[PDB]
Amino acid sequence: FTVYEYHRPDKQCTMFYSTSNIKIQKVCEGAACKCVEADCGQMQEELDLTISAETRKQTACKPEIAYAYKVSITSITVENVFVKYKATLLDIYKTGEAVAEKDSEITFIKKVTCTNAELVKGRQYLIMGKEALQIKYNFSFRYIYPLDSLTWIEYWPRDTTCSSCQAFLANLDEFAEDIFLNGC
Amino acid sequence: PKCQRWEKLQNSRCVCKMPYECGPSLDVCAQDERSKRILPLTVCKMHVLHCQGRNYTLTGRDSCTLPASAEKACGACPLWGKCDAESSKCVCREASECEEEGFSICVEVNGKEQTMSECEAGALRCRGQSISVTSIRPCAAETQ
Repeated sequence: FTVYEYHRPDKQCTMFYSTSNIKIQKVCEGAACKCVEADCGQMQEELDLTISAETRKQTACKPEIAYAYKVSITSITVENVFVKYKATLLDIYKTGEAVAEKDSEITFIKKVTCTNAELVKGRQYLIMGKEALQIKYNFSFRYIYPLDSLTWIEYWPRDTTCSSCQAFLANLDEFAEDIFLNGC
Repeated sequence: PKCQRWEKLQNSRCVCKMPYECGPSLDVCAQDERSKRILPLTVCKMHVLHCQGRNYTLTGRDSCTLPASAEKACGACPLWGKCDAESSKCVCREASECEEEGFSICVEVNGKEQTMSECEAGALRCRGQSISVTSIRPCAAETQ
């Protein structure tokens, strides 16, 4: 798709496209960026009563699982296939391949087809999925999470027992403790 | 890089290990991270948790139902023992059969406190010797 001004013919502009649907896609604030396979999915409902804490352990124990933590959503970004979703890291359980210690506050990006996986700024949360693509325009792309399809997501209660009820947060604490003390 | 019994060093530096990777430690009594209640625990998992900044509390040798508090059967033996030939019971090893790295821990023996290896204390416990564990940390007894 391209144009020039007929009254100013030096003023030429161009962009590249195709009719075929695209699936090899990731975007970054740098000269080379990673790629993902059209990645989008859906989150769980907030404050869910007596939800399956053992299923959270089974999900974190999966062979595809290599990101898993509890954090506060800090801020968001604008490039629509990878709106960055910055964080405030509270704890980690399987942050995985070539990762290190917590409180790094790094991105966990999102895409416009994943409408069922929306996130709230300032909100405490729990999630699981694959590890980051490890290179960028920086010396590393370390912990720049993809938040790809089939990943786990839910809200983390900021105050528990008056919220009807504390047993949901205690089940999530038991899931986190099982991943820390027995693992996979 | 700077590894340890509760640790897992990386990137040319020291680091903590996962409490689940510390799971094979000897079982003992312990207490809650913010309450007086007693419960079962393991020394390596409690050390890895403390290396992650998690709270913990000590307990006496009889203060909880720790799985390793007595001699086991064949096919499930702790690191201080193994199955005997053509027998369903497990047997306790000599202190020279220390294949595991182990912590060093404080225990009372012959009426006196002394530092020994976690595997040697496990052998004395499994063989029914009169012992009483006092901390998952070593004693003052080696001071000079």
